[PDB]
Amino acid sequence: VVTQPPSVSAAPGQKVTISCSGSNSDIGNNYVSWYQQLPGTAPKLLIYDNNKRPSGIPDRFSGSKSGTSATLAITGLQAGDEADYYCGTWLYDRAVGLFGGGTKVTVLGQPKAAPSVTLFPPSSEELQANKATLVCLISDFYPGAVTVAWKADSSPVKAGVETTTPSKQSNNKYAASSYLSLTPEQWKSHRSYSCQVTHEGSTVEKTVAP
Amino acid sequence: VQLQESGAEVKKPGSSVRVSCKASGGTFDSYSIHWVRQAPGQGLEWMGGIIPAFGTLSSAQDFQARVTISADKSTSTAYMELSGLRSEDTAVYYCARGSFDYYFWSASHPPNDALAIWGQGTLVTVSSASTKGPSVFPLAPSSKSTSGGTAALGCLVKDYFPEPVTVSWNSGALTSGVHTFPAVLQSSGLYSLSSVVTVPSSSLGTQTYICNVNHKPSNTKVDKRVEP
Ligand SMILES: CCCSc1nc(N[C@@H]2C[C@H]2c2ccc(F)c(F)c2)c2nnn([C@@H]3C[C@H](OCCO)[C@@H](O)[C@H]3O)c2n1
Repeated sequence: VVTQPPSVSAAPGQKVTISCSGSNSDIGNNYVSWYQQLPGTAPKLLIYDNNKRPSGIPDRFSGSKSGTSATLAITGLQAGDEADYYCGTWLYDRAVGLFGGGTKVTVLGQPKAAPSVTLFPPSSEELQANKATLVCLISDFYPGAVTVAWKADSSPVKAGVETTTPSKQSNNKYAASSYLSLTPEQWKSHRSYSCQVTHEGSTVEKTVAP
Repeated sequence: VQLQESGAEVKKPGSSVRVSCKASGGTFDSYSIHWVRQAPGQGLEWMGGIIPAFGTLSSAQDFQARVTISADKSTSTAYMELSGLRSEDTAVYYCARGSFDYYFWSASHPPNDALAIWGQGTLVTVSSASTKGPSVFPLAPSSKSTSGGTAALGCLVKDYFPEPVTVSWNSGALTSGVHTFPAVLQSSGLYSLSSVVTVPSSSLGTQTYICNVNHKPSNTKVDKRVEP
Protein backbone atom coordinates (compact mmCIF):
# COMPACT_ATOMS: atom_id res chain seq x y z
CA VAL A 1 0.00 0.00 0.00
CA VAL A 2 1.10 3.57 -0.92
CA THR A 3 0.31 5.87 2.03
CA GLN A 4 -1.13 9.42 1.72
CA PRO A 5 -2.20 11.70 4.65
CA PRO A 6 -6.07 11.42 4.82
CA SER A 7 -6.60 15.17 5.27
CA VAL A 8 -4.56 18.34 4.42
CA SER A 9 -5.58 21.99 5.20
CA ALA A 10 -4.39 25.61 4.59
CA ALA A 11 -5.98 29.14 4.22
CA PRO A 12 -6.71 30.79 0.78
CA GLY A 13 -3.60 31.86 -1.18
CA GLN A 14 -0.93 29.82 0.71
CA LYS A 15 0.99 26.56 -0.12
CA VAL A 16 -0.17 22.94 0.55
CA THR A 17 1.92 19.77 0.08
CA ILE A 18 0.50 16.21 -0.52
CA SER A 19 2.77 13.25 0.20
CA CYS A 20 2.75 9.80 -1.45
CA SER A 21 4.81 7.25 0.64
CA GLY A 22 5.73 3.81 -0.69
CA SER A 23 8.55 1.30 -1.29
CA ASN A 24 11.22 0.58 -3.96
CA SER A 25 9.00 -1.88 -5.88
CA ASP A 26 6.21 0.74 -6.31
CA ILE A 27 7.04 4.55 -6.07
CA GLY A 28 10.83 4.01 -5.88
CA ASN A 29 11.57 2.47 -9.30
CA ASN A 30 8.58 3.98 -11.24
CA TYR A 31 6.85 7.23 -12.47
CA VAL A 32 4.23 8.86 -10.24
CA SER A 33 1.20 10.67 -11.65
CA TRP A 34 -1.31 12.88 -9.74
CA TYR A 35 -5.12 12.89 -9.98
CA GLN A 36 -7.76 15.38 -8.83
CA GLN A 37 -11.36 14.39 -8.04
CA LEU A 38 -13.91 17.16 -7.34
CA PRO A 39 -17.10 15.86 -5.53
CA GLY A 40 -19.32 14.08 -8.05
CA THR A 41 -16.77 14.30 -10.86
CA ALA A 42 -14.56 11.68 -12.52
CA PRO A 43 -10.76 11.92 -11.66
CA LYS A 44 -8.61 14.33 -13.71
CA LEU A 45 -4.87 14.12 -14.64
CA LEU A 46 -2.86 16.98 -12.93
CA ILE A 47 0.77 15.74 -13.02
CA TYR A 48 2.39 13.02 -15.16
CA ASP A 49 6.10 11.94 -15.50
CA ASN A 50 6.83 12.89 -11.77
CA ASN A 51 6.63 16.67 -12.50
CA LYS A 52 5.22 17.39 -16.04
CA ARG A 53 1.76 18.97 -16.64
CA PRO A 54 -0.87 18.30 -19.33
CA SER A 55 -2.47 21.16 -21.38
CA GLY A 56 -4.96 23.31 -19.42
CA ILE A 57 -3.42 22.47 -16.01
CA PRO A 58 -2.31 25.68 -14.20
CA ASP A 59 1.29 26.14 -13.03
CA ARG A 60 0.06 26.42 -9.33
CA PHE A 61 0.27 22.56 -9.29
CA SER A 62 3.73 20.95 -9.23
CA GLY A 63 5.15 17.45 -8.50
CA SER A 64 8.37 15.99 -7.04
CA LYS A 65 9.92 12.55 -6.28
CA SER A 66 12.69 11.38 -3.85
CA GLY A 67 13.08 7.61 -3.95
CA THR A 68 10.14 5.78 -2.29
CA SER A 69 8.33 9.16 -1.71
CA ALA A 70 6.49 11.55 -4.03
CA THR A 71 4.91 15.01 -3.33
CA LEU A 72 2.21 17.21 -4.97
CA ALA A 73 2.32 20.94 -4.16
CA ILE A 74 -0.40 23.63 -4.46
CA THR A 75 0.58 27.36 -4.38
CA GLY A 76 -2.01 30.15 -4.23
CA LEU A 77 -4.57 27.66 -2.84
CA GLN A 78 -8.00 28.72 -4.24
CA ALA A 79 -11.59 27.77 -3.24
CA GLY A 80 -11.84 25.62 -6.41
CA ASP A 81 -8.91 23.40 -5.28
CA GLU A 82 -11.07 21.78 -2.53
CA ALA A 83 -10.99 18.17 -3.78
CA ASP A 84 -9.66 14.64 -3.30
CA TYR A 85 -6.10 14.08 -4.65
CA TYR A 86 -4.53 10.73 -5.55
CA CYS A 87 -1.06 9.65 -6.50
CA GLY A 88 -0.91 6.78 -9.00
CA THR A 89 1.99 4.58 -10.26
CA TRP A 90 2.51 1.93 -12.86
CA LEU A 91 4.73 -1.02 -11.72
CA TYR A 92 6.54 -1.48 -15.09
CA ASP A 93 8.19 -4.85 -14.11
CA ARG A 94 4.87 -6.59 -12.97
CA ALA A 95 2.52 -4.59 -15.34
CA VAL A 96 0.25 -3.46 -12.45
CA GLY A 97 -1.21 -0.10 -11.41
CA LEU A 98 -1.45 1.30 -7.88
CA PHE A 99 -3.09 4.33 -6.32
CA GLY A 100 -2.30 5.90 -2.99
CA GLY A 101 -5.01 6.27 -0.33
CA GLY A 102 -6.00 9.81 -1.39
CA THR A 103 -5.90 13.17 0.42
CA LYS A 104 -8.82 15.54 0.98
CA VAL A 105 -7.91 19.21 0.60
CA THR A 106 -9.92 21.55 2.89
CA VAL A 107 -9.50 25.37 2.52
CA LEU A 108 -9.50 27.22 5.90
CA GLY A 109 -11.31 30.44 6.88
CA GLN A 110 -14.39 29.98 4.68
CA PRO A 111 -17.15 32.47 5.65
CA LYS A 112 -20.22 31.28 7.53
CA ALA A 113 -23.38 31.07 5.35
CA ALA A 114 -27.04 30.97 6.42
CA PRO A 115 -29.08 28.17 4.75
CA SER A 116 -31.52 28.93 1.87
CA VAL A 117 -34.74 26.93 2.52
CA THR A 118 -37.52 25.90 0.08
CA LEU A 119 -40.50 23.83 1.24
CA PHE A 120 -42.86 22.14 -1.21
CA PRO A 121 -46.31 20.75 -0.33
CA PRO A 122 -47.66 17.42 -1.83
CA SER A 123 -48.48 17.64 -5.56
CA SER A 124 -52.19 16.96 -6.38
CA GLU A 125 -50.98 14.10 -8.66
CA GLU A 126 -49.13 12.53 -5.64
CA LEU A 127 -52.25 13.03 -3.46
CA GLN A 128 -54.35 11.24 -6.16
CA ALA A 129 -52.14 8.12 -5.66
CA ASN A 130 -53.23 8.28 -1.90
CA LYS A 131 -49.76 9.39 -0.56
CA ALA A 132 -48.21 12.74 0.45
CA THR A 133 -44.59 14.00 0.71
CA LEU A 134 -43.44 17.38 2.06
CA VAL A 135 -40.06 18.34 0.48
CA CYS A 136 -37.67 20.56 2.48
CA LEU A 137 -34.63 21.54 0.44
CA ILE A 138 -31.64 23.20 2.20
CA SER A 139 -28.80 24.85 0.29
CA ASP A 140 -25.83 27.36 0.48
CA PHE A 141 -24.99 26.72 4.15
CA TYR A 142 -21.54 26.76 5.80
CA PRO A 143 -20.35 24.96 7.98
CA GLY A 144 -21.82 21.74 6.55
CA ALA A 145 -24.07 20.86 9.50
CA VAL A 146 -27.80 21.61 10.04
CA THR A 147 -30.48 20.23 12.34
CA VAL A 148 -34.03 19.67 10.88
CA ALA A 149 -37.20 19.46 13.00
CA TRP A 150 -40.68 19.14 11.52
CA LYS A 151 -43.96 20.32 13.03
CA ALA A 152 -47.67 19.51 12.37
CA ASP A 153 -49.34 22.94 13.00
CA SER A 154 -47.01 23.71 16.02
CA SER A 155 -46.71 20.11 17.45
CA PRO A 156 -43.44 18.09 16.94
CA VAL A 157 -43.55 15.30 14.31
CA LYS A 158 -40.74 12.68 14.59
CA ALA A 159 -42.31 9.74 12.67
CA GLY A 160 -42.11 9.64 8.83
CA VAL A 161 -39.15 12.06 8.59
CA GLU A 162 -36.04 11.18 6.40
CA THR A 163 -33.13 13.69 6.34
CA THR A 164 -29.95 13.34 4.31
CA THR A 165 -26.38 13.88 5.54
CA PRO A 166 -25.13 17.36 4.37
CA SER A 167 -23.44 17.19 0.94
CA LYS A 168 -20.84 19.48 -0.59
CA GLN A 169 -21.99 21.65 -3.55
CA SER A 170 -19.87 22.95 -6.50
CA ASN A 171 -19.53 26.41 -4.74
CA ASN A 172 -17.87 24.67 -1.66
CA LYS A 173 -21.11 25.40 0.33
CA TYR A 174 -23.35 22.57 1.62
CA ALA A 175 -26.81 21.16 0.81
CA ALA A 176 -29.24 18.75 2.52
CA SER A 177 -32.88 17.74 2.16
CA SER A 178 -35.56 16.48 4.54
CA TYR A 179 -38.73 14.64 3.58
CA LEU A 180 -41.90 14.22 5.63
CA SER A 181 -44.09 11.29 4.56
CA LEU A 182 -47.79 11.70 5.36
CA THR A 183 -51.11 10.20 4.35
CA PRO A 184 -53.37 12.64 2.40
CA GLU A 185 -55.71 12.44 5.47
CA GLN A 186 -53.03 13.65 8.00
CA TRP A 187 -52.00 16.43 5.54
CA LYS A 188 -55.65 17.66 5.32
CA SER A 189 -56.36 17.03 9.06
CA HIS A 190 -53.79 19.70 10.08
CA ARG A 191 -54.00 23.41 9.13
CA SER A 192 -50.20 23.64 8.45
CA TYR A 193 -46.85 21.86 8.47
CA SER A 194 -43.43 23.35 9.18
CA CYS A 195 -39.79 22.46 8.36
CA GLN A 196 -37.41 24.16 10.83
CA VAL A 197 -33.77 24.37 9.92
CA THR A 198 -31.28 25.28 12.66
CA HIS A 199 -27.69 26.29 11.80
CA GLU A 200 -25.17 28.07 14.10
CA GLY A 201 -27.95 28.71 16.70
CA SER A 202 -30.27 30.46 14.15
CA THR A 203 -33.47 28.91 12.62
CA VAL A 204 -34.97 29.31 9.12
CA GLU A 205 -38.60 28.07 9.12
CA LYS A 206 -40.95 27.42 6.17
CA THR A 207 -44.67 26.54 6.21
CA VAL A 208 -47.13 24.82 3.85
CA ALA A 209 -50.91 24.46 4.29
CA PRO A 210 -53.55 22.26 2.44
CA VAL B 1 -12.00 12.55 -26.92
CA GLN B 2 -14.56 10.81 -24.65
CA LEU B 3 -15.09 7.35 -23.08
CA GLN B 4 -18.76 6.34 -23.17
CA GLU B 5 -19.48 3.71 -20.54
CA SER B 6 -22.55 1.42 -20.27
CA GLY B 7 -25.41 2.40 -17.88
CA ALA B 8 -25.71 1.79 -14.13
CA GLU B 9 -27.37 -1.50 -13.08
CA VAL B 10 -28.29 -3.70 -10.10
CA LYS B 11 -26.65 -7.08 -10.14
CA LYS B 12 -27.53 -10.07 -8.00
CA PRO B 13 -24.86 -11.51 -5.63
CA GLY B 14 -22.99 -14.41 -7.29
CA SER B 15 -23.75 -12.94 -10.75
CA SER B 16 -21.28 -11.37 -13.28
CA VAL B 17 -21.21 -7.81 -14.86
CA ARG B 18 -19.81 -6.67 -18.13
CA VAL B 19 -19.07 -2.94 -18.30
CA SER B 20 -18.50 -1.46 -21.82
CA CYS B 21 -16.07 1.41 -22.64
CA LYS B 22 -16.79 3.01 -26.06
CA ALA B 23 -14.46 5.73 -27.40
CA SER B 24 -16.34 8.65 -29.10
CA GLY B 25 -14.62 11.34 -31.22
CA GLY B 26 -11.47 9.21 -31.28
CA THR B 27 -10.34 5.55 -31.47
CA PHE B 28 -8.15 3.32 -29.22
CA ASP B 29 -5.18 3.57 -31.68
CA SER B 30 -2.17 2.33 -29.64
CA TYR B 31 -3.08 3.74 -26.21
CA SER B 32 -3.71 1.69 -23.06
CA ILE B 33 -7.21 1.21 -21.54
CA HIS B 34 -7.60 0.84 -17.73
CA TRP B 35 -10.39 -0.20 -15.41
CA VAL B 36 -10.43 1.65 -12.03
CA ARG B 37 -13.11 1.24 -9.40
CA GLN B 38 -14.35 3.43 -6.53
CA ALA B 39 -16.62 2.10 -3.78
CA PRO B 40 -18.86 4.89 -2.34
CA GLY B 41 -16.84 7.20 -0.07
CA GLN B 42 -13.65 5.20 -0.77
CA GLY B 43 -10.44 5.51 -2.79
CA LEU B 44 -9.57 4.62 -6.39
CA GLU B 45 -8.54 1.02 -7.07
CA TRP B 46 -6.79 -0.17 -10.25
CA MET B 47 -8.32 -3.38 -11.58
CA GLY B 48 -6.63 -4.09 -14.89
CA GLY B 49 -5.33 -2.70 -18.16
CA ILE B 50 -5.08 -3.62 -21.88
CA ILE B 51 -3.30 -2.26 -24.97
CA PRO B 52 -6.11 -2.96 -27.51
CA ALA B 53 -3.66 -2.65 -30.47
CA PHE B 54 -1.74 -5.67 -29.02
CA GLY B 55 -4.43 -7.62 -27.13
CA THR B 56 -1.93 -7.64 -24.21
CA LEU B 57 -3.68 -7.42 -20.78
CA SER B 58 -3.01 -7.40 -17.05
CA SER B 59 -5.12 -7.43 -13.91
CA ALA B 60 -4.58 -6.69 -10.15
CA GLN B 61 -3.74 -9.78 -7.98
CA ASP B 62 -7.06 -9.20 -6.05
CA PHE B 63 -9.05 -9.51 -9.31
CA GLN B 64 -6.90 -11.83 -11.52
CA ALA B 65 -9.23 -14.88 -11.19
CA ARG B 66 -12.55 -12.88 -11.41
CA VAL B 67 -11.77 -10.17 -14.01
CA THR B 68 -11.80 -10.71 -17.78
CA ILE B 69 -10.41 -7.66 -19.63
CA SER B 70 -11.06 -7.56 -23.40
CA ALA B 71 -11.15 -5.10 -26.32
CA ASP B 72 -12.59 -4.89 -29.86
CA LYS B 73 -10.14 -3.22 -32.33
CA SER B 74 -12.61 -1.90 -34.93
CA THR B 75 -15.26 -1.02 -33.27
CA SER B 76 -13.31 0.80 -30.46
CA THR B 77 -15.02 -0.78 -27.44
CA ALA B 78 -13.27 -2.24 -24.33
CA TYR B 79 -14.86 -4.60 -21.81
CA MET B 80 -14.40 -5.48 -18.19
CA GLU B 81 -16.26 -8.43 -16.84
CA LEU B 82 -16.20 -9.17 -13.13
CA SER B 83 -17.61 -12.50 -11.80
CA GLY B 84 -18.84 -13.84 -8.38
CA LEU B 85 -20.21 -10.39 -7.52
CA ARG B 86 -20.60 -9.50 -3.83
CA SER B 87 -21.94 -6.57 -1.79
CA GLU B 88 -18.28 -5.28 -1.59
CA ASP B 89 -18.25 -5.00 -5.45
CA THR B 90 -20.77 -2.14 -5.28
CA ALA B 91 -18.73 0.77 -6.80
CA VAL B 92 -18.41 3.24 -9.63
CA TYR B 93 -16.46 1.47 -12.42
CA TYR B 94 -14.33 3.90 -14.46
CA CYS B 95 -12.55 3.25 -17.71
CA ALA B 96 -9.54 5.47 -18.63
CA ARG B 97 -7.26 6.05 -21.67
CA GLY B 98 -3.51 6.50 -21.48
CA SER B 99 -1.51 9.34 -23.00
CA PHE B 100 1.32 7.17 -24.50
CA ASP B 101 1.28 5.83 -28.06
CA TYR B 102 2.60 2.22 -27.72
CA TYR B 103 3.59 2.05 -31.43
CA PHE B 104 6.71 4.09 -30.27
CA TRP B 105 7.30 1.89 -27.20
CA SER B 106 10.71 0.24 -26.62
CA ALA B 107 10.45 -2.41 -23.87
CA SER B 108 13.93 -1.49 -22.48
CA HIS B 109 12.54 2.05 -21.80
CA PRO B 110 9.47 2.42 -19.44
CA PRO B 111 6.95 4.98 -20.85
CA ASN B 112 5.62 8.10 -19.01
CA ASP B 113 2.01 6.77 -19.54
CA ALA B 114 -0.73 8.15 -17.22
CA LEU B 115 -4.54 8.15 -17.09
CA ALA B 116 -5.21 11.10 -19.45
CA ILE B 117 -8.92 10.57 -20.41
CA TRP B 118 -11.59 9.15 -18.10
CA GLY B 119 -15.14 7.88 -18.57
CA GLN B 120 -17.97 9.27 -16.32
CA GLY B 121 -18.23 5.93 -14.46
CA THR B 122 -20.96 3.33 -14.16
CA LEU B 123 -22.30 2.56 -10.67
CA VAL B 124 -22.75 -1.17 -10.32
CA THR B 125 -24.91 -1.98 -7.32
CA VAL B 126 -24.58 -5.56 -6.07
CA SER B 127 -27.84 -6.36 -4.25
CA SER B 128 -30.50 -9.09 -4.04
CA ALA B 129 -33.12 -6.20 -4.04
CA SER B 130 -34.80 -5.78 -7.43
CA THR B 131 -34.87 -2.70 -9.74
CA LYS B 132 -37.62 -0.01 -9.50
CA GLY B 133 -38.23 2.91 -11.77
CA PRO B 134 -39.07 6.27 -10.19
CA SER B 135 -42.45 8.00 -9.72
CA VAL B 136 -41.95 11.65 -10.89
CA PHE B 137 -44.15 14.42 -9.36
CA PRO B 138 -44.12 18.12 -10.23
CA LEU B 139 -43.11 20.72 -7.58
CA ALA B 140 -45.15 23.76 -8.78
CA PRO B 141 -43.93 27.30 -8.21
CA SER B 142 -46.19 29.32 -5.86
CA SER B 143 -45.89 32.62 -3.81
CA LYS B 144 -44.29 30.42 -1.03
CA SER B 145 -41.44 29.41 -3.44
CA THR B 146 -40.95 32.97 -4.96
CA SER B 147 -38.07 35.30 -4.00
CA GLY B 148 -38.80 38.49 -5.97
CA GLY B 149 -37.55 38.39 -8.67
CA THR B 150 -36.77 34.70 -8.98
CA ALA B 151 -38.98 31.64 -8.42
CA ALA B 152 -38.13 28.06 -7.42
CA LEU B 153 -39.80 25.08 -9.12
CA GLY B 154 -38.85 21.40 -9.20
CA CYS B 155 -39.47 17.66 -9.57
CA LEU B 156 -39.86 14.94 -7.00
CA VAL B 157 -38.27 11.58 -8.04
CA LYS B 158 -39.82 9.13 -5.56
CA ASP B 159 -39.15 5.42 -4.74
CA TYR B 160 -36.44 4.20 -7.08
CA PHE B 161 -33.74 1.48 -6.82
CA PRO B 162 -30.78 1.38 -7.31
CA GLU B 163 -28.86 4.66 -7.69
CA PRO B 164 -28.23 6.86 -9.75
CA VAL B 165 -30.88 9.20 -11.18
CA THR B 166 -29.84 12.19 -13.33
CA VAL B 167 -32.05 15.24 -13.90
CA SER B 168 -31.75 17.88 -16.62
CA TRP B 169 -34.28 20.63 -17.52
CA ASN B 170 -35.64 21.63 -20.95
CA SER B 171 -33.57 18.85 -22.65
CA GLY B 172 -30.34 20.37 -21.30
CA ALA B 173 -31.04 23.93 -22.58
CA LEU B 174 -31.87 25.15 -19.01
CA THR B 175 -28.64 24.76 -16.91
CA SER B 176 -28.51 28.06 -14.96
CA GLY B 177 -29.93 27.82 -11.38
CA VAL B 178 -30.42 24.03 -11.56
CA HIS B 179 -29.85 22.26 -8.25
CA THR B 180 -30.34 18.51 -8.24
CA PHE B 181 -30.09 17.36 -4.62
CA PRO B 182 -28.49 14.05 -3.51
CA ALA B 183 -31.02 11.23 -2.77
CA VAL B 184 -32.39 10.15 0.60
CA LEU B 185 -32.56 6.41 1.36
CA GLN B 186 -35.89 5.39 2.94
CA SER B 187 -36.39 2.48 5.46
CA SER B 188 -38.12 0.65 2.53
CA GLY B 189 -34.66 0.43 0.82
CA LEU B 190 -35.86 2.74 -1.95
CA TYR B 191 -34.36 6.15 -2.70
CA SER B 192 -35.94 9.52 -3.47
CA LEU B 193 -34.33 12.81 -4.61
CA SER B 194 -35.45 16.31 -5.75
CA SER B 195 -34.29 18.64 -8.51
CA VAL B 196 -35.02 22.39 -8.32
CA VAL B 197 -34.53 25.25 -10.73
CA THR B 198 -34.54 29.00 -9.84
CA VAL B 199 -36.13 30.88 -12.81
CA PRO B 200 -37.41 34.51 -13.41
CA SER B 201 -40.87 34.93 -11.77
CA SER B 202 -42.19 36.83 -14.92
CA SER B 203 -41.71 33.76 -17.22
CA LEU B 204 -44.03 31.44 -15.15
CA GLY B 205 -47.06 31.95 -17.42
CA THR B 206 -45.04 32.12 -20.69
CA GLN B 207 -42.26 29.48 -20.29
CA THR B 208 -42.77 25.72 -20.33
CA TYR B 209 -40.65 23.79 -17.80
CA ILE B 210 -39.94 20.08 -18.13
CA CYS B 211 -37.58 18.08 -15.94
CA ASN B 212 -35.95 15.11 -17.68
CA VAL B 213 -35.48 12.32 -15.14
CA ASN B 214 -33.13 9.50 -16.20
CA HIS B 215 -33.11 6.15 -14.29
CA LYS B 216 -30.74 4.01 -16.38
CA PRO B 217 -30.98 0.83 -14.15
CA SER B 218 -34.72 0.56 -15.15
CA ASN B 219 -34.19 2.10 -18.68
CA THR B 220 -36.77 4.82 -17.72
CA LYS B 221 -36.88 8.49 -18.80
CA VAL B 222 -39.72 10.66 -17.43
CA ASP B 223 -40.13 14.11 -19.03
CA LYS B 224 -42.37 15.78 -16.43
CA ARG B 225 -44.22 19.09 -17.23
CA VAL B 226 -44.00 21.58 -14.27
CA GLU B 227 -46.90 24.06 -14.65
CA PRO B 228 -48.09 26.87 -12.22
C1 LIG C 1 -0.35 -5.26 -20.03
C2 LIG C 1 -0.94 -3.98 -19.48
C3 LIG C 1 -1.12 -2.93 -20.56
S1 LIG C 1 -1.65 -1.36 -19.83
C4 LIG C 1 -0.15 -0.49 -19.53
N1 LIG C 1 -0.27 0.72 -18.96
C5 LIG C 1 0.83 1.45 -18.69
N2 LIG C 1 0.79 2.72 -18.12
C6 LIG C 1 -0.28 3.00 -17.15
C7 LIG C 1 -1.27 4.07 -17.50
C8 LIG C 1 -0.31 4.28 -16.37
C9 LIG C 1 -0.90 4.38 -15.02
C10 LIG C 1 -0.48 5.41 -14.21
C11 LIG C 1 -0.97 5.59 -12.93
C12 LIG C 1 -1.91 4.71 -12.45
F1 LIG C 1 -2.39 4.84 -11.20
C13 LIG C 1 -2.35 3.68 -13.24
F2 LIG C 1 -3.27 2.83 -12.76
C14 LIG C 1 -1.87 3.51 -14.52
C15 LIG C 1 2.06 0.90 -19.02
N3 LIG C 1 3.34 1.35 -18.91
N4 LIG C 1 4.16 0.42 -19.39
N5 LIG C 1 3.39 -0.60 -19.82
C16 LIG C 1 4.00 -1.86 -20.18
C17 LIG C 1 3.66 -2.38 -21.56
C18 LIG C 1 3.75 -3.89 -21.43
O1 LIG C 1 2.57 -4.60 -21.85
C19 LIG C 1 2.59 -4.84 -23.27
C20 LIG C 1 3.21 -6.18 -23.64
O2 LIG C 1 2.71 -7.17 -22.77
C21 LIG C 1 3.97 -4.21 -19.98
O3 LIG C 1 5.36 -4.51 -19.78
C22 LIG C 1 3.60 -2.96 -19.22
O4 LIG C 1 4.24 -2.94 -17.94
C23 LIG C 1 2.06 -0.34 -19.60
N6 LIG C 1 0.99 -1.09 -19.88
